[PDB]
Amino acid sequence: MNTVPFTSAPIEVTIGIDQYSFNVKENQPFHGIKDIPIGHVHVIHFQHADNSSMRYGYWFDCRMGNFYIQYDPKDGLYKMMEERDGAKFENIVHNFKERQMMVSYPKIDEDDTWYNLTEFVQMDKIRKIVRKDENQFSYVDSSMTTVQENELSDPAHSLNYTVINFKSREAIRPGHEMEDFLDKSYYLNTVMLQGIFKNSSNYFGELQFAFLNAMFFGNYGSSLQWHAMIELICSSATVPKHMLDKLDEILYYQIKTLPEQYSDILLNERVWNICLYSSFQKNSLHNTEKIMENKYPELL
Amino acid sequence: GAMNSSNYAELFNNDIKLFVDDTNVYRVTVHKTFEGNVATKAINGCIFTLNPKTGHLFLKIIHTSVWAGQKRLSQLAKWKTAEEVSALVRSLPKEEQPKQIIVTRKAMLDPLEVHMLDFPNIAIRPTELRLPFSAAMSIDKLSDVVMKATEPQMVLFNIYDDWLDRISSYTAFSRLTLLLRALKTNEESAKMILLSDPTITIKSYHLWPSFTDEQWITIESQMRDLILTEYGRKYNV
Ligand SMILES: NCCNC(=O)CC1CCCCC1
Ligand SMILES: NCCNC(=O)CC1CCCCC1
Ligand SMILES: NCCNC(=O)CC1CCCCC1
Repeated sequence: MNTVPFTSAPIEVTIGIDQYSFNVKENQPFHGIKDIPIGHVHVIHFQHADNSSMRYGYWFDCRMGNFYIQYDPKDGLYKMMEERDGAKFENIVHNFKERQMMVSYPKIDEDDTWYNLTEFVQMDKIRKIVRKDENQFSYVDSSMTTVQENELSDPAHSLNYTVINFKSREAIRPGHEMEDFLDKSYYLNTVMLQGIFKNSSNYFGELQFAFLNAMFFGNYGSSLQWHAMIELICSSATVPKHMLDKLDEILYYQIKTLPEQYSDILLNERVWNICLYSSFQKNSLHNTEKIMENKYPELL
Repeated sequence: GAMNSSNYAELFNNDIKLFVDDTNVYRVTVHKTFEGNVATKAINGCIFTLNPKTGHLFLKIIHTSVWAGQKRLSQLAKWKTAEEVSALVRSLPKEEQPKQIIVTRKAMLDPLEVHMLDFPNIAIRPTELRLPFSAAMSIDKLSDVVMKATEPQMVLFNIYDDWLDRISSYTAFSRLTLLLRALKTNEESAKMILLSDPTITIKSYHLWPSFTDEQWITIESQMRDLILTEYGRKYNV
C-alpha cells in the first residue's frame, strides 16, 4: 500500500482519487492519501472551489516512483512531482502517517469497481497517449484536445489517441467500399487490432482510458474516442468471441459508475441505440443492455 | 452544404458540377406467384447524371443482370450508383472532372462519399430542391435505349437539344424541370401537349420537338396549366 503525500492544501479544492471524491478546506491540515492498492494505475484529480473551470489531474502508478502533490501559487494548480530521495520521502511520510494527517483510500471495494474500470490500462500506454517524457506520471485536464480534433492546436498538450475515421482510406479498401463501410471487420481486425494495437488488450486499454478521462475531466475528445472504439466493434460482423464477452463486462462497469446526472452530456444517443439495437452485436452485450435499460431508459 | 432556392444560380456558374439521380436505377414489375404470393421481376434501369450548365447527360444503363444473385437490392443500388459515378469521374480528363456532385436523394451521400475518397477536393452535396428527374424515363428516346439494352452501356445525350443556341442555361434548366414536372404529374396529358401538332417534329438527333421561341411559350404555358390543374384535381381546389 503506497502513499501520495501533499505539501499542504493552500486553496480550497475537491480532490478525487479514482471514483472517490472529498472536500479540503483552504489551509486545512491535510497531507495526502495513504493505503493506495498497489498493482493498478490511479488518477488523482482536482476541482478548485473558486473556479470549477478546468478539472485537472494526474495518472500515476506508485510502482514507478515516489510521487507527491504541492500547490504552485504562480501557475495556480496542485502539481504532481517525483522525489528522488527515497530515504527522506519514507521518513517524511512516516511522520505524516504518525500524526494521522493523511486520509485513507477505502480498502473494501466488493464491486471491484476500480480493477474493472482499469483492467487493461497500463502506465506505459498512457504515457504514449500523453507525451511528457520527463515525468513518470501524466497530466490531463478538461480542455486538452485530441490529435484528431486538431486535424479538423498546440501539439505538446494533445491527447494522442489512435485516430478512427469510418470514412477514410484506412477504413475502406479500394474495391470493397460497400463491404467495408457496412461491415467494419477489416478495419477492426486487420488495420487496428493486428496492425496498430497488436492485441485486444491494448485496444481495450485505450478504450478504458478514454472513458475515464471523459468521466473525470469532462474531456469531450475523450468521449468521442470512447464511443468511436465501441462503435467500431459493434459495427463489425466478425469479432473474436472473447472480445465481445469482455467488452460487455467493460461497458457494464463504465455505465454502472457513470453519474446519473452526467448521462446527457457523456452518452451519445445515436451510438448507443445503434450498438444495442441495430448493430451486428445487438445481441452480444447482455449485461450492458440490462444496466442501460434499468439506469438510462430515457436515452433509448 | 445543401443546395436550395437561395443559392440556385450557382448551378449555372463556371464551376463544373453534376446532378446525380438514382431513382430509376432499381426498377421492377411486381406480380403474383402461382402459390398466390407476391414476387418482383427487375427491369432495366439507369443512372441520370446531368451537367445543368451544358445539358450533357451521362445515362448509365443498369442491366438487370447486375442484380442476379444479390440481396437487399435497394441498398445495393445506392452503392452501384456511387461505383458507376466514381468510375465516370475517373474516366474524364482532369479538366472535365466536376468540382461538386449534387445528389437528389440524401441516401446517396454516404455511398458516394466513400466511393470518392480518392477525390477529396470534389464536394458531395445534398439538395433541398424536389427535382423531377425520376420522370426521365417518360422521355421516349431515353426509355427506348434503356429497355432495349442487352448489356451495361453508357449513352451520352444533350438534354437541352440545341436550346442553348437561343437561351441561357438558367432558362434551359427551368424549361427542362417544367417539362419533367408535367410528365411526372400527368404523363398522358403532358405527352399530348408536346405532340398534338403533327407539323412539329423531333429531329433525329434531338429529344424534344423543334419548337420556335413563340411555340415554346405556348407549350410552357400549357405545361403550367397542366400542373396547376392536377394540383386542383388532387387537393380539390
Ligand atoms: N466520495 C466517495 C466516498 N468514499 C468513501 O468511502 C469516503 C472517502 C474516500 C476517500 C477518502 C475520503 C473519504
Ligand atoms: N523542493 C525540494 C524539496 N521538496 C520536498 O521536500 C517535498 C517533500 C517530499 C516528500 C513529500 C512531502 C514534501
Ligand atoms: N425504474 C427502473 C429501474 N431503475 C432503477 O431503479 C434505477 C437504478 C439505478 C441504479 C442501477 C440500477 C437501476
